[PDB]
Amino acid sequence: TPEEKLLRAIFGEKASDVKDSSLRVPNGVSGTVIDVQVFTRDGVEKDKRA
Amino acid sequence: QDVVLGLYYMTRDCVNAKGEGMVLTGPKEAERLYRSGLASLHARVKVRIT
Amino acid sequence: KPLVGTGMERAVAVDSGVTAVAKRGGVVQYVDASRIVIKVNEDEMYPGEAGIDIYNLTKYTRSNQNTCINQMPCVSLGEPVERGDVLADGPSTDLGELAL
Amino acid sequence: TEFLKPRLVDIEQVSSTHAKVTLEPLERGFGHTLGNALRRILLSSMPGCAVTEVEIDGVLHEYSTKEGVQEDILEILLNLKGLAVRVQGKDEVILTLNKSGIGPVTAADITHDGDVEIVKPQHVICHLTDENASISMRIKVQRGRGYVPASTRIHSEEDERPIGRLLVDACYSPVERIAYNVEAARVEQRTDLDKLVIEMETNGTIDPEEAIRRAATILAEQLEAFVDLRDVRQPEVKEEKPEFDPILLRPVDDLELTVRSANCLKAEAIHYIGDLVQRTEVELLKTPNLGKKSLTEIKDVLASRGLSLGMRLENW
Amino acid sequence: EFLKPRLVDIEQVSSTHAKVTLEPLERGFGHTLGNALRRILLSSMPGCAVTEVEIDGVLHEYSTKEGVQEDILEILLNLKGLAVRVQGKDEVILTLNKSGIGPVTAADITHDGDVEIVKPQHVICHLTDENASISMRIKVQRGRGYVPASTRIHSEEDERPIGRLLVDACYSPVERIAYNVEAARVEQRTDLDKLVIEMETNGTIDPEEAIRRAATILAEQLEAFVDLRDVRQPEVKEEKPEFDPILLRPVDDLELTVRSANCLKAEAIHYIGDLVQRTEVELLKTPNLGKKSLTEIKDVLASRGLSLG
Repeated sequence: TPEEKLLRAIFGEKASDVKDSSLRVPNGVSGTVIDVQVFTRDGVEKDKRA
Repeated sequence: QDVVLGLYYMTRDCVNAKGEGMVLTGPKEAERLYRSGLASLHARVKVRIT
Repeated sequence: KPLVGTGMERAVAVDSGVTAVAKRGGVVQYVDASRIVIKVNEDEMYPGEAGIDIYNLTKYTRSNQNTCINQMPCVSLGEPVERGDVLADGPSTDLGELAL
Repeated sequence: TEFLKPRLVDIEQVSSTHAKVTLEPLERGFGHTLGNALRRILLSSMPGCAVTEVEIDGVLHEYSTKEGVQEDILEILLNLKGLAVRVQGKDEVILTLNKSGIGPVTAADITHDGDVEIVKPQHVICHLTDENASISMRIKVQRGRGYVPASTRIHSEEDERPIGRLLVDACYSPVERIAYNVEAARVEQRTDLDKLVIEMETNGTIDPEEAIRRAATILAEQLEAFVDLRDVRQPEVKEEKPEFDPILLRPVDDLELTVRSANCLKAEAIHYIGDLVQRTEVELLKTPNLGKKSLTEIKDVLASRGLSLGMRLENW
Repeated sequence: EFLKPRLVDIEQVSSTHAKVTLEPLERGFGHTLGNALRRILLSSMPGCAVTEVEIDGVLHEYSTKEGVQEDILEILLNLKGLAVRVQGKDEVILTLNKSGIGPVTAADITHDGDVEIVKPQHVICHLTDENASISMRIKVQRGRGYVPASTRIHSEEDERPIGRLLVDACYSPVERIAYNVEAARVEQRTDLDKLVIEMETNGTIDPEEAIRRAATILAEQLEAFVDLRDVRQPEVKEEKPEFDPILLRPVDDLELTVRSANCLKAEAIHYIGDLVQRTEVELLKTPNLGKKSLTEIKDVLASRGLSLG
């Protein structure tokens, strides 16, 4: 919207073209993460953690 | 159910107990007697009431 | 354990697959909180390649309802065990008995 | 270790004889412990004076009737138990009532003795009819702790007394009724705290505040034998900063400075060069009639004594 | 006019079990003190207990060490049962390192001066391997009552080492308490009562200290009760006089310097009211009146709790 454009011009706020989606912990549950598994399809570049 | 049971117990009288036939000047001293352990919670007694 | 049971507790405990049960009775040679290694009795040793019996236990994995199913060793070093004895208690099991 | 001590001691005494007392915040469970102890002590063990026995000059037994009194003897017993008497010096005294004429014999008609004060002078006792209205009797007041009913004395009254001696329950404790409620209270972050509501009505003689007061007194006196931690302490340790610095002691005068300058530092609360040395520029500069000349003057003199401007030193 | 209880013989039948007797109790307070003392004893008695444990080769409560048979959780619970007595410090870090086959007893702990382990026979784990070795560091704090992990989470305070293994602190040494009132025949008296308090603890607190601590706490709260204010007061005044005395007083009453004096004078500033009402610019225009004078009048109205605005 215009006014937000005005704000971006004012402060010079480079808008990030990527939205957040991270899988955060459900509300009101607290415990220890005991294990992690990672499944990459064949072909894609395995990350270091995999 | 619990309430009614408590009242039933408290109000029921018994032929013979502690303080049979002693006369109290009012209810507040009745409570004095029961909480002081000088008479059973139910016992036939003559009290003045307004 | 239940203080007042009915006797079925052992039947159910063994029959459920969560307990670990002895196949050839013997002596507990090695016990660790992941595996039970049993030295077979010479009678029960297969003539060709009897060797010892190794039971790997299952540690906290997620059940269908999100409950934990963990097996703990019951017996101690050097204890003699017989065929059909209860090695490890599964979830909500004690010394072979059902303890809900 | 470090406990939580109660604050905000609020007391709403509707009808001075009736006192409601609210207290927070209290650690878990202490509501019932103290409510119960206090209740027990107040109720069962309180030194007081009360009517024990009375002798009627005209009738000999509690079941007979006196002519011209509509109230039966037991009725008078019940009325007189309510009489609140406070004796000062004597341990047991035997008062006599002798009254004539029509109407309700009231507490005011009691024989006026030295030590005894009747807290409720308007208590009716008996109703006397016309033209006869002659009553004389002896009411015995004795001191004791707690509550002792007549029935236990007459049970253990192997010391048989002459006829007419009507025994009465001795209600020494001045409190007629006492109760305590415990309810939820949170200290801004801790929710497991409690409020204590003590409702107490006494029989006039003693004021409620003092009732609670001496109840707690007795309990503290019982415990006193054990509690002994009564430690003392000091704020901090001595000084390691002697503010006697050998060059800074002498007075400003040694600077042989202009009058103007002097009068200005003086009027600026500067006495010894030990004050000046610890003086903010802005101050010396604002002093009216203190300009470049006067300021440079002060500065040059401080430089001559080997010192600088805006000097620093703590504790002076 | 009463008696008062004197602390008499304190029997130790076992290290854990103790009976404390009180002879000269007035009738009626037997139960009162029995109950109060029991309450305080069970509720608030300070004790020490393990607060946390750090073992190296374990990231979280649920993994398992080679060469041991207890699971990590059972080791924590057994440590929870560990009864330890520290004298001076509040937080001590004990170090346990043992190898080889055997049941790990409490005695194997690296023994520090201030620490007394009352029952070293308390088992912790069972080794099962020639080379199986455990090393751990137990942090023990003193506290009262019962504190679970979940509240302690607030006070993380850089728990950054993920190796930290938190256990709930059951800060309470007393396990069981009973009392009996029995007729206390003193050589010249009819009706006195004797209190017999039977107390069973984890074997850390001695009876006399416990009983004294309880009496202390009760004494503190009853002292708190002793005063009852009932006080009232009239103070509440009005807070806006005609013009506020600290605004009526005349400039003369301010006393500064002949210059500033004649300045206010010939400036028509006669009252500290008119004064506090005027701003800098006001005086800047007066001839021979400038920055320093005015600033002086300001530094003085500084201690006169009034500014210029």
